Order: sequence, then structure tokens, then C-alpha cells
Amino acid sequence: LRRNEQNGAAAHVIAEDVKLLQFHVATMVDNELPGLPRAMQKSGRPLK
Amino acid sequence: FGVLAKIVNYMKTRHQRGDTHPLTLDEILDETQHLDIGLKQKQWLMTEALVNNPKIEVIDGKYAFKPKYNVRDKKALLRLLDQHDQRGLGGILLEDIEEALPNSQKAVKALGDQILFVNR
Amino acid sequence: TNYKPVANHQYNIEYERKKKEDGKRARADKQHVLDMLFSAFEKHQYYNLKDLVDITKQPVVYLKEILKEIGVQNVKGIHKNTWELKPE
Amino acid sequence: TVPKLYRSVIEDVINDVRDIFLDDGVDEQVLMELKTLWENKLMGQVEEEPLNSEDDVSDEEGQELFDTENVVVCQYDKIHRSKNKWKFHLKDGIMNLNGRDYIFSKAIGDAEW
Amino acid sequence: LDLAGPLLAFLFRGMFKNLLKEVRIYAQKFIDRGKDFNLELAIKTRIISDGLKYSLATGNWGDQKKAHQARAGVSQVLNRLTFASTLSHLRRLNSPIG
Amino acid sequence: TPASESSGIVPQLQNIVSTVNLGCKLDLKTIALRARNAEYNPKRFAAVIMRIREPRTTALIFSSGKMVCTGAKSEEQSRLAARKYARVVQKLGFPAKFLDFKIQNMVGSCDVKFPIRLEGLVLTHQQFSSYEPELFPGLIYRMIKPRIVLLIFVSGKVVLTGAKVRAEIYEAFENIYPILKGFRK
Amino acid sequence: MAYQLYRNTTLGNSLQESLDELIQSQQITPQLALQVLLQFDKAINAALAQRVRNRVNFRGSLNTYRFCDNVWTFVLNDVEFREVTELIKVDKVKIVACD
Amino acid sequence: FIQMSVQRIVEDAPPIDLQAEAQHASGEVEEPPRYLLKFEQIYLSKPTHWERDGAPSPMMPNEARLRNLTYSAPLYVDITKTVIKEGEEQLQTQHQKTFIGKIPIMLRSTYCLLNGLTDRDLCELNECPLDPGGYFIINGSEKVLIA
Amino acid sequence: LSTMIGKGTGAASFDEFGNSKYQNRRTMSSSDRAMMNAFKEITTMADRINLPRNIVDRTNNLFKQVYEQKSLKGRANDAIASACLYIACRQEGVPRTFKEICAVSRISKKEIGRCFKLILKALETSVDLITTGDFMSRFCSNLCLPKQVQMAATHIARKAVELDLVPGRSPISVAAAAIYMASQASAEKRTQKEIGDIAGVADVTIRQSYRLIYPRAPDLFPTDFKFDTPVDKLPQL
Amino acid sequence: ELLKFDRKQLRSVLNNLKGDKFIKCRMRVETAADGKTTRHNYYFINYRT
Repeated sequence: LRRNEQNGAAAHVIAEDVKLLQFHVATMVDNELPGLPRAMQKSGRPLK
Repeated sequence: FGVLAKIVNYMKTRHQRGDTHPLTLDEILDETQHLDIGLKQKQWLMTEALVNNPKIEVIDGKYAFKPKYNVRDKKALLRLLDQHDQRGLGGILLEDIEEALPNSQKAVKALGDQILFVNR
Repeated sequence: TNYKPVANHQYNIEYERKKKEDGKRARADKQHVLDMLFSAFEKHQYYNLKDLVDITKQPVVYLKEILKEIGVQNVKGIHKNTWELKPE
Repeated sequence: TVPKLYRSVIEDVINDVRDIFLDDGVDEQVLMELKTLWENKLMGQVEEEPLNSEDDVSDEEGQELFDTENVVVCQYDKIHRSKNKWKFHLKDGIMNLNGRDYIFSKAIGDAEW
Repeated sequence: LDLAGPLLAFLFRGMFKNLLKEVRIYAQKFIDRGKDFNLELAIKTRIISDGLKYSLATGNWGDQKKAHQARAGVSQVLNRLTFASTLSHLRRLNSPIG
Repeated sequence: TPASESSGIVPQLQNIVSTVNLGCKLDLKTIALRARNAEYNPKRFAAVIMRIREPRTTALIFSSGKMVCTGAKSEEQSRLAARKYARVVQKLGFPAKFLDFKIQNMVGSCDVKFPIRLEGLVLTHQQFSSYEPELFPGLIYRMIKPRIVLLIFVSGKVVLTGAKVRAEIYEAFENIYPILKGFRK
Repeated sequence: MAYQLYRNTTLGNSLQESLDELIQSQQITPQLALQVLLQFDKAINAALAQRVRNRVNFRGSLNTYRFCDNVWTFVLNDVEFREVTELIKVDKVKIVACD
Repeated sequence: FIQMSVQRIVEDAPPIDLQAEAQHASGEVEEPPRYLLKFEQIYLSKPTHWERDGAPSPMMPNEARLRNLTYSAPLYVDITKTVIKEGEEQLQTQHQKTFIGKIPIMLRSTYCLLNGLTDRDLCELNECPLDPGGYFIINGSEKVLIA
Repeated sequence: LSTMIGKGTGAASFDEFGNSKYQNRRTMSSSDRAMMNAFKEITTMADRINLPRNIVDRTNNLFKQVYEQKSLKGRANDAIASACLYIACRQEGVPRTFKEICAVSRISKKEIGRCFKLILKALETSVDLITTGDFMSRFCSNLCLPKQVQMAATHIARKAVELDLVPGRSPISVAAAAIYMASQASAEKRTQKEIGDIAGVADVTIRQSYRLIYPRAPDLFPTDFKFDTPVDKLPQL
Repeated sequence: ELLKFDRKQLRSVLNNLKGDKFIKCRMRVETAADGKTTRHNYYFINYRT
């Protein structure tokens, strides 16, 4: 995010990181959220 | 279309060989050895095919060009692009200069930083 | 058990047909390709890019030089690359 | 059996195109004259620019077009080569050995170059 | 009741449709290229065995990917203490815990 | 005192590869029509494969002007054979030249006339040999000093390949002949 | 695909010379000779795989050749056509093969 | 189960139709090829075990306990290629045979070796004559399917 | 384990009461997409002939070191996965021939031999020569042969390679000739069209190696073997 | 049409000037000859900010 702002600002490369940064700071604290994806990949062990 | 695309292709390709003169319709069917096409197909492509073209140019009894209306000249790229700024007519794409002006990589680089580039 | 033909029954048959007629062909004087466009675009207006590859015998890197000379590309609201003749 | 085989081919073609002459408007007497006129006709270097120093290395091209060989048209099947050995596989051809016409179905031989 | 009849037939039928599904996936690539039909490759001999050994060791049931919440703890470990302890475990029923 | 403890039996080369560039664009469809001993299949490989019956070689005329001459015996015959194909092209009316000429591949052949133990040669020189009786019956040797590839067989007929100087063949075989002598059955 | 190479051979040229004479005599139309020549080529191609069963062997040496447009034009010299009856030893023969 | 259940499913129609693509404007298409398979009868031989050398060996139920092996039998099937291809080679039959996998086998069954032996033959192979069956062996662990 | 089955403990195939949900995984690795499909092919290919897991575990470790170096990127994954199994089988003591590998994969023998020389260069690992006594286990038990016949064909191929009786011939074809010699001298006589069918060699391949060891037939026989058929009445083929 | 730019490229450039409090917008809701709602965005240099 700091690298994209250092070079060309553009528009699609900035709005995508904002929507992604909010996703990481939300599922980390309050994981159990209805109607929203969670930090889940392919392992299987319940995330603490 | 297929017939209309073939007439326009041969009309511009032969001009780049070394012939700078207007042409009609009987000359194309004679030089390309396509005269035996019939009488119903020759008249149908004379008063309808070349008439529906909105960019066609008729000087007197022949036909001119349509992708470029300006004559050939050495010092002409800078003067033509200057009129678009003082009058506000727009701009000219790179594909229009490379097609009408042969070898445009020499006149652009010789001017220096007089023409700005746009990354699309 | 099974038989071991020191190869593969699904690959040996393909090698016999691949060596009969290879796609590596030559090209010269752009005239035969343009003449075959009238026999295709006469039925329907537009067509698909993959359909012109099977009819003609030119690669993708070479077919683009002809389609961008007497035609123009358009999505036609179907996302797929749709080529058509120039109406002007 | 060779002269008799050519007679069946002639009759198979003449009798076949009889309906074609009737569509244009040609009398049947013209077809009889076409076969009669056709039957009679049957019977060192120091500089890296010059190259003239290594001349006289090829043969004369005049030893090919002088009407001395026998033209034979046919079709190939398999072309195999190995160093100086040249394999040939021909089939369905028409020969002409000094006027006398010949015909065959297959031709598998060998030659060297 | 559900013994070794209808229960084992469900596992033999569930992986049977998966066997035909895996062959159809390899069959879709046949019409794309255009070679010869290969049958000894599309037949997988481990995907079916992995679902039968896992469902009869860890006590699970079903196909794990979908049905695995309605049938839990079906198979257990045979206890070996007394001669009557083994016979009692081999002839013990159960219930879907209501 | 000689270099080795035996020496003898010098190798003999039979294949010399050399390329040359013409420096001009020529129509490949016209050369095949005017030539008398040349192949040109556009549906297989776009090249003019012209052969003549004097050096027992084979020319591989490409499109930019590169011509590969294979089938020569020595380094002098390869240079003479490359100049014969350049004259028949200029005679037809093509401005052909003779630029960029060098030695490419020099395949040789020899025979030690005694068998060796291939089970001990590949085990000791593991970083320089590679033998596999199931794939191809032949020990492919590769030394990192003369850049010469050797093909040791079960009969001793070693075939050398990949070389640019004739002195490299006489040097690689001299430093490897006494080594194979110690592995006598 | 029709093979127009047989029209310029011994059997083809002998028939074209007789058809050209009837044109100058004001008896047939110039558009009629096109249908007769096209019909002769279709009837001669089907007779090569029905009425033809006999074969012949050849033996000689290769001289000059030419390959262009999928046409194997071979010009051999001193070729002896090995046949069980008619044995003719020619000095030079031309073989033009096609696909 | 290993007599009627494994074949009742196959008795229906395991094979499915498969038609190739049309691909027009490529010469003479006529009809695209159509391949179809066909089964017949399932097969289940004696339970064997292959070692690290790829050699068959009789799967002993007592040896599988000390080695912690899974008691299973190689399951076979009859595969017959009854394709049509919709061409000039109509009505053709090709027989094949491809391994499909194993199957768990319960002790004291009709396919095992230690089922018709008396007390004199069971004690020779180091086996308890008073210990019946009714349980599977998965990696040496004794597992049973509770009804 | 078949597919994946991971994350979303709560996923639990949720579908309310009609089974219409359950999303699927997507591009979670990007760069490691071509690597995930390699472990599934090796595990499946090494199961049709029933191979131990120790070879499979060491085969997957060989592909990890090659993909990490990124030196053979321009190559199909089926060719590299079919070549790593040949190395792991040799390091254990029971190598596998190239015939059985091509019969269960879409890779020819020429492609395996080309990729085999590139793996040993980037990883630097010595190899070992194949033997004939280690191949007398999977081929003898297929034709239903006892222990006496199996132990008789091993001494023939072991003594022939020491005195140099068939130079240049591959041990694969030599092992097939020792079985035919031991089968005719017992009660389980087998023809050449049946022995060469399983090994993969042609009918004329065994015939070329049978005439070389024909004069040394009574010499290569072990001392502890019942001669059911005399060496004088041995058929010649 | 004069600048020969793209629909997605010109919009990103005009949004940077509007976001920096340089130019504004004046929407219009009328009716064309076809009978549909035509909306225009007149952009001019506003020196009031």
C-alpha cells in the first residue's frame, strides 16, 4: 500500500487495498460475523 | 461486405507502390483480372456501393481517397498538429500517422519534445 | 495384470496423425485469406475468434494483423472477442 | 490384355458425354468425328566478398529440356532416404515409353544418387 | 435396524458415483485434444479406499465433505478384556441419541 | 618419456559441421524452382536442403542467409564445400556473399580394440560419466577441461562429438586412453 | 480435389488437340469444351482404382529432382523398368508425383 | 453385501453416453465419434498382500496383527468396451480388465481361508479356535461396525 | 484425502433445508497452483501397483527441492512427477523399470530419459547400477512358481554377469532368459510368448539371448536343484 | 472525442480534479428526441474554490 502510493496513484490499486485492509482488521478481533467472509483457508483446525 | 473490403484494400495498396493518380471501377476489375464478374454485379457496385460511403470523394469522373485528405509534404506533421490546438479540433491517433505518412519514426524523433505522448 | 507397450496406447496413435499434416505452414501475399472472408461473413454478420482459426490456417499472432486492418474488435456484450467487418 | 484395357476406357468416356452434347445442341455425327481424329493421333579466396573463384561446380541445365526423356505422372506414398540410399513408393501412374503408353497400379523400387 | 447391509451399501454407492465422476472429468479432455480413450488412467484405486478406511477407523461416517454431522461415532474399538467382553461389544446396538 | 604409458591409435574424424551467412534476403520459393538437387517442404521445415555430388555434404539454406553444411570429412573440405553452394546461387542472379564463417561441430570416431569394465568406470567417475544399460547401452563421458563429449560403448568404439578445434580431439582422447587401459577384463 | 496434371500428358494433350479443331469449324460452343474436359478428368480418376490391378517394378539411379507445391518432380537417368514381360531399358525418365 | 449388494448397483446402468464435439467447417465431419462402455459381473478373489518388491503373498490374519496391516481383498470388475463411434466400424466388442481398489472383508466369512478349518488346522497356524470374528481389521486395530 | 476438506469448521455443508450452498475454494496459492496437482498425481499413480508409503513420502520430497530451485520451470508436471519415482525406488533397494511407469502415465519413455539427466544435475546425487537378483520376485510369482524355481533362476543370472557371458545385453533381457531356462527344467514349463508378455520384451529379444547362454546351460545350474528335465533334451529356439 | 481517451481512463482523471476541490458538476434531467432521460455532466474550471 505504501509502495503503490509512492509511485502512480491510479484508482483501482488503492480502492482494492482499502477494502482488503478492513477485512483483516475485522475478522482478527471479531471472527464470528454473519454475512461476511472469515479468515479461513484450507487447513481445518478451528482458528482461535 | 467482403467485396467492399477488397476494393478498398487494392485501392490503397497500389497507391503505395508508385502510382499517385485517382482511379475508378473498371480499372480495378481489369488490372486484377476480375472483369468476368457479370453485368448485374458491376452496375450494382457502381451506383450504390461507392455512393453509400459517407467518406467518399468525387472530383469529377474518378474517385479520390478517404483516410487522408491532405497532400503529401515534408514539413507537415508539425503544422497539422498545431491547428488542433489553436482551433480546438481534437487530436490525431498514432495509427493515423503511421498509416498515411510512411515511416513516421523519423519525423517524430527529429522534433524532440514538441509532441506529448499518451499511454492508453 | 496389464501390458507394458514401453510407451502409451493413447500417445502412439496421436504421433501417427501429428506427423501426417503439421500445422506449421507458410504464408505469402495476403490475398487468399481476405478472399475467404466473403464466403463466411455472407451468412451471419459477426462471428467468433475461435471459429476463424479452424477455417483459416494461420496462427493467432498472425491473424490479428489481418483482422485489425479491414475490421474492428468489439465485445458485443458477450465478453468474448467478436470480430466483424468495417461498415464504413 | 494391355491393348484391350485401353479400349474399355475409351468407350466408357465417349458414351458418357453423349448427353452433354444434347444439352447444348450438337448433332450425334460430331461425336463420331471426334473419335476418328483422336484415334489417328495415337498411332583460393582471400576476400569475403568475391565468389567467382569457385566457379564451374554445377552441371549444364540444357540436359533436361530437349525432348529426350519419358514424362511419367503418378503419385507418391512414402519417401525414405539414408545417406546415398533413396527409397521410393509410387502408385497409380501413366507411363509413356517411346510412344507406347503403359499403366500400372503400384511401383516399389530402389535407386541411388 | 442398520447392520452391515444398508450401511455398507451407502458407502459403496457414494464412492461409486464419484468413480464415474472422475472418469467423466478425464473424458472431457478427450474431446478437446483428440487421441485414444485411456481407461487404465481414469480409474482411481485410492480415492475410494481412502473413504472406506477413514470411515472405519476414526468412527466417522459419510463423505466428510457433506454428510458428517448426522452420523458420528458409528464404529468403535473392539475391547479385549474377557471372553464375555468381546461378545457383548460385537452384539451391542445403539440409537441416534434422539 | 611420453605423456601416457601406452598411447597409440589416433582418432579419425568423419563429420565436420560449419555454418555461414549470406547477408541478404532471398526468396526460398524461387531457389527451389531453379535448383536441380534441392528439397523445400514448407509444411515440414522451411529450409532449402540442397545437396551436390562432389563433397558428399548437405547444405541447409535458411531464410536470413544462414547455411548449415554437414557431411564434411576435414576442416578444409568443409570450407571448400561451403563455397560451392554460394556460387550456384550467385549464378542464378542473386547477390550472395560469404560472411561469418566458423567451425561448429566436429564429430570424430575411434576404437581402443579392447573391452573395459563399465561397472567400475561409472562408479569412480560419477561426476563425469553416466551409464544406463536399460536406456541406451553406452557410457556417455563428459570432461570439463576440453569440452568434449565421449560415448564409450561395450565394444570400445568411442565416438567423440561436440568440438570446434581438431586439437581438442587429440587432447581429450590422449588424457582418457590410459585410464580405460587399467580397467581391462 | 481434381488433378489437372493428367490434362498435359500423352492422353490429355491428344484429346485437347481434337477439341480445339472443332472450335474453329464453327460447330461447338467455347463453353462446351469446359464441361467435356472436366468430365474426362472425373472419369479417368475413378478408373485408376477399379480397372487397374497390374503393377511394375523400377530400378535406376537418381539424377536431378525438384519439389514445389507438394509435387515430387523426379528426373532419373538409366532406369530399367523390371517387368515380367515387357523389358525396356531407357536412358533417362521423368517422374512427376503429386499428393 | 459381497454377493448381491455390490452387483445390484452395477445391475442398473453404470455406463453413460459420451458424444464428441461437432467442430464444423473442418472438412467432412459427417458424424462425431460416440464411445460407450459396458460392465458385466463383479469379481473378488482371495485377500492378498503385496510387499515392497511387488510380489503377491497370502494375507494371513494373524500376520496382519503383528505387522499392523489392513485386512482387505483386491476387488476386480469385468470391463467391456462396447463403443459405436458412429462410423464404418459398427458393432465391435473389446474386453479389458482394470484394477479398481480393495474392499474391507470381515472374518468368518465365505471368502476367507480360516472358515472351514477344524480345530486341528487352526492351531497349526497359531490361531485361537475359540475366538470367532465379526470385526474388521484396519491397520492392525480391531474395528467393528456397531449396528 | 480425496479432495481438500479444511477451513470453515462451521461450513459443515450448510444448506438450510434444500442443499443449495457450500462454496468452493479458489486461487489460494497462485504460484503454487501447478505444485498442488503434482502431489495428487504421484499419490494416485503409486497406488495402482500397490507401492509402500515410504517411497511415496520420499518421492514427494524430491519434487519439492526441484520446484524450490525454479530451474526446470519450462516442463510439464506429468514428466517431472513420473521421473521422481524412479529415483526413490532405487534408493530403497527395489528399483522399478521404465515400462511400468509409462503404462500408468501419459509420459513416454523418451521424455523420462531426458528429464532424468536434468534432475541429477540440479540436485547432485549419485545413482546405483541395477541387479538381476532383485527382479526375480515380482516376475516369478506371477507365473505361479515355487521357491525352488525362483532360487534356481537367481543363481543363473548372478553367475552369468560375473564370468561375462552376455556383454552389452541389458539385465532386463538377461533376467527374462534365466526364467525360461529354469522353467523348462522343472514341472512349470512356460513358452517364450508368455514370459516376454509380462516383462514387456519381444519374442525375438529372448531368442537372441537364449543362444548365448545355451552352451553354458548345465554349468549355470545350482548344485541344490532337482533336474526334472535333462540338459540333452533341451529344446532349441 | 477530442482527447481520444478511454471511458475508464478519462473518468479517473476527471475524478482527481473533482476530488481536489478544483471543478464541480451540474447535472441536467431533460428529454431527448427518442423520449428517454438524458443526463449530462458539464465540467468547467471553477475559481470559487
